[PDB]
Amino acid sequence: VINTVDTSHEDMIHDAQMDYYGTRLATCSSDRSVKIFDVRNGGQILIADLRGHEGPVWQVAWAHPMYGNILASCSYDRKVIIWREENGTWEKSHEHAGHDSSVNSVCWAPHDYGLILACGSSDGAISLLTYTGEGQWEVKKINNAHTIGCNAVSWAPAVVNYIKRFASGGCDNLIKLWKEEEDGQWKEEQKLEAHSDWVRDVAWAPSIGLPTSTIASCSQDGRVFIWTCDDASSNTWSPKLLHKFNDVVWHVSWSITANILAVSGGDNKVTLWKESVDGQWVCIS
Amino acid sequence: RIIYCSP
Amino acid sequence: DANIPFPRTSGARFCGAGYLVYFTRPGKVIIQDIACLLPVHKSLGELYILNVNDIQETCQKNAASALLVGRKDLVQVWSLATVATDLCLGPKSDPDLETPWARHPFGRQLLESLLAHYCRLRDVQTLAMLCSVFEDPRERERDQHDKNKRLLDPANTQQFDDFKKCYGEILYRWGLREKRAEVLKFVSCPPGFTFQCAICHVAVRGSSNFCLTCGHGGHTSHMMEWFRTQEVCPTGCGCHCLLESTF
Amino acid sequence: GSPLDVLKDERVQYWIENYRNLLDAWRFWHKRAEFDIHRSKLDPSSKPLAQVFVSCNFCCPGCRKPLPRCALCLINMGTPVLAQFNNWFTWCHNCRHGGHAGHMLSWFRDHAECPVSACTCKCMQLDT
Ligand SMILES: [Zn+2]
Ligand SMILES: [Zn+2]
Ligand SMILES: [Zn+2]
Ligand SMILES: [Zn+2]
Ligand SMILES: [Zn+2]
Ligand SMILES: [Zn+2]
Ligand SMILES: [Zn+2]
Repeated sequence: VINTVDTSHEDMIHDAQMDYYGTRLATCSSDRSVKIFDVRNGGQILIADLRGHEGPVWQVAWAHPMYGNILASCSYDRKVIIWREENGTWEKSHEHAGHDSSVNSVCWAPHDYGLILACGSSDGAISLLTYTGEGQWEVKKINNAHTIGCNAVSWAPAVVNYIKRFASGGCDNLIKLWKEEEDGQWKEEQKLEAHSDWVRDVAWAPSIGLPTSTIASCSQDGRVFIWTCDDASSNTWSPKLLHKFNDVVWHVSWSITANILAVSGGDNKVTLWKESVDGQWVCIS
Repeated sequence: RIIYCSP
Repeated sequence: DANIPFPRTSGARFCGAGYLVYFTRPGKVIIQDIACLLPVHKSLGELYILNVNDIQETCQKNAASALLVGRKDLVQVWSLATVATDLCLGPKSDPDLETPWARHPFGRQLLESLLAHYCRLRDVQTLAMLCSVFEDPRERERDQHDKNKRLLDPANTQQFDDFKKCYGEILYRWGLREKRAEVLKFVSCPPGFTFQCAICHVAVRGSSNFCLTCGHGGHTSHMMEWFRTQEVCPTGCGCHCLLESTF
Repeated sequence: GSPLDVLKDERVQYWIENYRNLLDAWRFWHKRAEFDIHRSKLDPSSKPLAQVFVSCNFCCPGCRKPLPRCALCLINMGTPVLAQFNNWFTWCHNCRHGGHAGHMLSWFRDHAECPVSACTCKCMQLDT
């Protein structure tokens, strides 16, 4: 079916993400407001409001229910605000401003590691806010992480202790892949550079047991690249094009089982890809 | 019998 | 703001298990169903009985469900699993006696072929269910025989466990937890004083409750019966346990 | 309304114990409880005590660790959310594997094994 909720906003809408069970709907916007809508059997009703962040909002990401009801917001203002809620009301919990340029993206970490939140701001740095407990957080920093600033961040599925790995890429079209040593340092590993000018979004496919790591990409020049690799521990990342549209591509998304990719860019449209038996990506709708 | 009969 | 890729007005995204969201500029958030697109289905998920004792009953019960749903390759594969898991094919410890059913071509090789095809089709559901169901001197021979004894290769246990973890995560997504326990039941790797009752005084050894404040506990059904109608400590303590035990 | 000079005598306290023990034999357990409510409201000198205690294995005021979570909806110990017995957060005294009071009552209606994998204890049926 088709479900539609009226935004009742006054300015633009930048992102919209639902909840883990499919029983909530969050909306970021440039009105300096967030309006949480309870979607259930086709009905739009309010639950909360975000009347103030000191600026427009860019991207929100829900956290795992294992740890409760936690919502994050990275936006224009240079602040990242969490919304831990208690006793049926949504309340501002904790904020920090560890940047001197607008926060670009936030992406919640896999639940096995803990409750970690990567923050790729526009000032060439990445901050990983770990939950120390008892209402305290730790803020790490890696300065000079980019020459133009990371546009967006992504987390790698967890494998078998543990080895934390995540991917990010800036406006210098030099997408890299990080790592963490035993000490605690975020050492760099590699740097893919088969991109034209910039890379807006980066998304990493979910893992379902297949020995193959797949990373998507979308450049500011029309290109949706699928950087598959199946060389176990040989580290061979071979780009393969999928298309080249008529305008800038904005966001790349994945399925649960990594069979469908949906890319929506500057053309004010959304097209759905796939992966055919031969090895070519075709549209469906 | 299963392999070759009545799909 | 030099780094300004500002005018973002469109976006598509997958959410939930069976859902999709997208919005556009002319602007209400329209979602859509994609349940028939992914190889997994919630409807078939709710019905898939599993059991460790009576394997055959599970296979024949799951057989009817796919026909009740519409899928076909399963109403074949489940039948093959039923005929390829009977206790008549029980292995024998001695290596002399008979060739194991694993080394028969319709044994292990069939399992590998089905696993490969459904890996290509990218359907973690059937993988999880099939794997769960199928789960100097002369001394250095019985070890190799036990290695060849099994219908699943001992050299790829990790991938099977990964399949069984992934299906559990998707089941949690859907909203079923009992099934998440049944599936995870098969995974190999692991996940003072005062001991009397208070309503019948017989020693407790199993499942129990108590207040944090009162410190009076007992059998769980006992507390169901007691607190069905009252609000006081059973042992004359005065606690309103509905205001203490719970948060 | 007798005073604390003949209610503390050995003779009178023997009759009380035998009546309480007699009631437990007839399986009239709820009637015994109502009698102890009356006794509690009239003789505070025979009050019961606590039988429950939280002893953190690490030190948790010292170790800053939380208690375990349930085996079905996985939410941690204490987070909020008649039918108020449902979130009572029961426990097991043999297998050290607990959960939300109502979550396993729904799970135990069709099975007889501990929810936690790699554990072979039938929690409810062990009492009988
Ligand atoms: Zn009892
Ligand atoms: Zn009490
Ligand atoms: Zn109480
Ligand atoms: Zn402690
Ligand atoms: Zn147990
Ligand atoms: Zn629970
Ligand atoms: Zn037990």
